[PDB]
Amino acid sequence: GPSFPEPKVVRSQGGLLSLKLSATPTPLAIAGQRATLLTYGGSFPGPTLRVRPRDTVRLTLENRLPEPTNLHWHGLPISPKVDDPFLEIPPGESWTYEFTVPKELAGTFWYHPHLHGRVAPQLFAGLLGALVVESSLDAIPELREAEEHLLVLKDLALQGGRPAPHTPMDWMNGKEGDLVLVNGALRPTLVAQKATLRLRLLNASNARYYRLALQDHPLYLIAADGGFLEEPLEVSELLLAPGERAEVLVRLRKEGRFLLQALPYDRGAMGMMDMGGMAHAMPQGPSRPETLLYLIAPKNPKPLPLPKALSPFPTLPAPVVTRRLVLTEDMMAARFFINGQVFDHRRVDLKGQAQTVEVWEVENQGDMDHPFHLHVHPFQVLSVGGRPFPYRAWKDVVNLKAGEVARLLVPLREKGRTVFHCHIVEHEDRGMMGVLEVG
Amino acid sequence: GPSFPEPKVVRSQGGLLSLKLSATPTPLAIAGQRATLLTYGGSFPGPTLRVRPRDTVRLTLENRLPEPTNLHWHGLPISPKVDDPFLEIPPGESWTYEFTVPKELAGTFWYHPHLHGRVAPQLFAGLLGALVVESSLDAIPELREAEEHLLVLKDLALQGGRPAPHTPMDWMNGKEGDLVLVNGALRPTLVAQKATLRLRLLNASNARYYRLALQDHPLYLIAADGGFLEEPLEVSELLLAPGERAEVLVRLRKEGRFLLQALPYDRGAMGMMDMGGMAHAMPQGPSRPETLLYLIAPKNPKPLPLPKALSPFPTLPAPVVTRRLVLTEDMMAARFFINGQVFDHRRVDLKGQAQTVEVWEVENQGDMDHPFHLHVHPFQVLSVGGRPFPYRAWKDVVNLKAGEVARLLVPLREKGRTVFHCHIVEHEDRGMMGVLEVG
Ligand SMILES: [Cu+2]
Ligand SMILES: [Cu+2]
Ligand SMILES: [Cu+2]
Ligand SMILES: [Cu+2]
Ligand SMILES: [Cu+2]
Ligand SMILES: [Cu+2]
Ligand code: NA
Ligand code: NA
Repeated sequence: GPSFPEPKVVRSQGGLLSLKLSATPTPLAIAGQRATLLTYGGSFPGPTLRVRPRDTVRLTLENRLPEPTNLHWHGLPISPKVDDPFLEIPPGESWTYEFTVPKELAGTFWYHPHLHGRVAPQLFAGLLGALVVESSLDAIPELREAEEHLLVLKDLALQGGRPAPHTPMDWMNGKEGDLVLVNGALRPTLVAQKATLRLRLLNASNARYYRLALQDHPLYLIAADGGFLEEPLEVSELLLAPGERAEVLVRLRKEGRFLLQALPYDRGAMGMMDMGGMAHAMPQGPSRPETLLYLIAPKNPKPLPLPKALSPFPTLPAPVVTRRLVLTEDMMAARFFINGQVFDHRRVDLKGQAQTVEVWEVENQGDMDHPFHLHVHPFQVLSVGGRPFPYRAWKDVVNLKAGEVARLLVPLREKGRTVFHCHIVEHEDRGMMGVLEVG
Repeated sequence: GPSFPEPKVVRSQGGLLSLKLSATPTPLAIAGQRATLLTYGGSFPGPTLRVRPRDTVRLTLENRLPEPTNLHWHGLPISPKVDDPFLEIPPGESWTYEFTVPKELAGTFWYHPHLHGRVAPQLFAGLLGALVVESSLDAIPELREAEEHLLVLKDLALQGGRPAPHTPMDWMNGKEGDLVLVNGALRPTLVAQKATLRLRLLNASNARYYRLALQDHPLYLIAADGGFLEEPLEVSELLLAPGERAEVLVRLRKEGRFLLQALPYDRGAMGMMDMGGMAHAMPQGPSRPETLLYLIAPKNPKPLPLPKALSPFPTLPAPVVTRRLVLTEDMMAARFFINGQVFDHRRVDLKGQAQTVEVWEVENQGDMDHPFHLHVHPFQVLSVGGRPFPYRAWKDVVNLKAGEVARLLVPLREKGRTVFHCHIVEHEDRGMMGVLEVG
């Protein structure tokens, strides 16, 4: 096929995307080896759903797993009665998700399981796929003429032809795998045909971070998790935490082969050592560098000019409340807390008013990085670690290094009960999740 | 008492040192705490025996321990029928060691248990003491006028008022303790009354190395394990491996306080870590620096001149055989080998001829330092690691770093069966010992 593997795309037809997926154990060829993964739609990653604003999505999920499951429409500002984090689909049963794509929306989103206590093994085993909301902005020449690709970054570890099981240390750190894949392929080659590439990036890993850098090139950030920036932002590298998305333009500068790498990054994962007294926890330190793909530039590349503007960011009403949410850890117990409590699905932690704006101050008092995710209500990151954010865009995951405070501007949209949690999904499964009720 | 603690001295009287020692569990005050140690003569260290050449030593060892024991007269070139490594003294029984001190002998020696499989816990618990052979060379003015002190370097760890037990890792590495003591005292102060000090140094530790350095001063080496050098040798530091002895002159250069330190040294001890895959062995790295004692110099110190000569080293006959003895390790089993075999007291490994000279090439093919010790027959170290030795003196322990070959000139003296072994005594207990028969 193409030298660059990408998930099959399913497009809405006449304003309707109607599709039956099955979550199923699936024999696959993966990275040169045969393995049985848990997949949506028979593939790893699952199919990319491509829709436009105001489309109707009608997705029937058939559960062919031996355990219950559900879907989280990660990043979509839809009703928590559709994107229902408490729903359980029993083995053999089906459930239809039906919603309308919001009118003021664009970007790369994704879908994956969200059944508390079972997310990490199900996501690690292969249950994920992308959703793209196309925009009228995609027609401006500087983007229309770019070569577009989706990059699903997800790692894996195999044992006996199946996803490796979680160890106790995996529940503490979040599980990372040795197979560092792009769209399920090991170090694919992207042979560019145009000098400007538009790359949609998705970190669908349980816990691995991707400190992205393209050899000899900057990246031009044009979209964050849930929407466009106001104008492109030049960066030398781009850290993508679990659950985050971005879209970048790449302007190929000369002929040649350029590595896209995940550079060394220390997220605070911990090991154990015994040096006499002991045993006690010790930092794992930075990740080893990984090559994600090989990028081959065309002959005599002449990249397009960058767009001068993208989409203006909405002016938000003045906020009506400030919240403080402190993250802490008990690493040796693999227990994780928000304001000193673990998740309880019966307990409402925050009560807010629809169509008001809130300021959320999320403080990481742990030693690990924690990527904080809020369902249903995209937010504007004002600052992290006391540094102002260099752009305005909708996000739904924000990474906090040890000790850092993020200040978020959170407009409350749809009414109902939803959740916020760490998107190191092992930590969510082990308690680092709370309940927000909007009325 | 004196600001500088030293073991009580027992001197020969009229050419006879006749003494009854008991090896006994003993309540002591040690480093500010009460503890029960295993001691000779009720003290830790045991009493220093001080003799002259041709003295008769008659030492009755009474075993009041709950397990068998014996004595090794470490470094003395006497008969292996007296210095008997295979003898067992049962609990409650006594044995008299009787020997004549050789005529051509001088230096610092020591005594400790040597019952195979039980040495490490008995030595660690406190069973050791020094023996000094006085020399007519001690009357030359440059030594007679020096202030003489014995420094027994031995570390300890206490648990519940008793020596800490050996762990599996202790059997692999050799046990080191957190209490780093001199003559059983924690960081004593030596208030010098003379500007020249003569320090007898003994490493009586199971496994700890002492990379000795005196702040702002060199050391003048005048004797190795088993005798004087030919002339003093200036050194900036002096590594003392387990079982080694040295004598140094210190020439105090000005008033003040000077630390005698055990500087960081990496002997190849190993720990265990678990960082995801794992678990696997990892180097412990260098030891942490320790202060051994505080040295206070007198006012306006005017040190004596160094002696120009000490004792000429004997011219040895040409050697008649070359031996090769390869040291290897199985760290995870805590098994240690010489030429691929573990100790067997029934098996003779080398057979040599009395009054001939042999060349022994001892090769460390392990990753840890191993201090190689030969009973009964002191040797001349020719080279280690391919570097010629910078002095001629009798030694009976030679340290080998990983990969190093030591070339030794070994005159065979007394007839009989004796042993050679690593003086990390845990390694001896775990097999790194062989049998030499001299006829
Ligand atoms: Cu998600
Ligand atoms: Cu969630
Ligand atoms: Cu977390
Ligand atoms: Cu010894
Ligand atoms: Cu021995
Ligand atoms: Cu050894
Ligand atoms: Na299927
Ligand atoms: Na006693």
